[PDB]
Amino acid sequence: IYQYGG
Amino acid sequence: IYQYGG
Amino acid sequence: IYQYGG
Amino acid sequence: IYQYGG
Amino acid sequence: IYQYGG
Amino acid sequence: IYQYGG
Amino acid sequence: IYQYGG
Amino acid sequence: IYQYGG
Amino acid sequence: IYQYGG
Amino acid sequence: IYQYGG
Amino acid sequence: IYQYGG
Amino acid sequence: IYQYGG
Amino acid sequence: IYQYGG
Amino acid sequence: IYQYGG
Amino acid sequence: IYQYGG
Amino acid sequence: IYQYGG
Amino acid sequence: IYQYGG
Amino acid sequence: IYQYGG
Repeated sequence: IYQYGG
Repeated sequence: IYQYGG
Repeated sequence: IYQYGG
Repeated sequence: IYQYGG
Repeated sequence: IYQYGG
Repeated sequence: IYQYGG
Repeated sequence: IYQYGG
Repeated sequence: IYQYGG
Repeated sequence: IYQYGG
Repeated sequence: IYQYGG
Repeated sequence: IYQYGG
Repeated sequence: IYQYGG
Repeated sequence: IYQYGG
Repeated sequence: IYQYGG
Repeated sequence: IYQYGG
Repeated sequence: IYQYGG
Repeated sequence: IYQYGG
Repeated sequence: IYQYGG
């Protein structure tokens, strides 16, 4: 699981 | 799962 | 699952 | 599953 | 499944 | 399934 | 299934 | 199935 | 799990 | 220009 | 320009 | 320019 | 420019 | 420029 | 510039 | 510039 | 500049 | 500059 926000 | 937002 | 938003 | 929005 | 919107 | 919108 | 709209 | 609209 | 915000 | 092959 | 191969 | 291969 | 391979 | 390979 | 490989 | 490999 | 490898 | 390896 890889999550990137911004 | 790969999630990218922005 | 690959998700890209922006 | 590949999803791209933007 | 490949989905592209934009 | 391949879907392209835009 | 291939769908293209736009 | 191939569908193209636009 | 990898999460990046900012 | 729209090109589809396959 | 839209190109789809495969 | 939109290119999809595969 | 949008390129997708695979 | 958006590039996705894999 | 957005590049994803893998 | 956003680069992801792996 | 954002770089992720692995 | 953000770099992540591993």
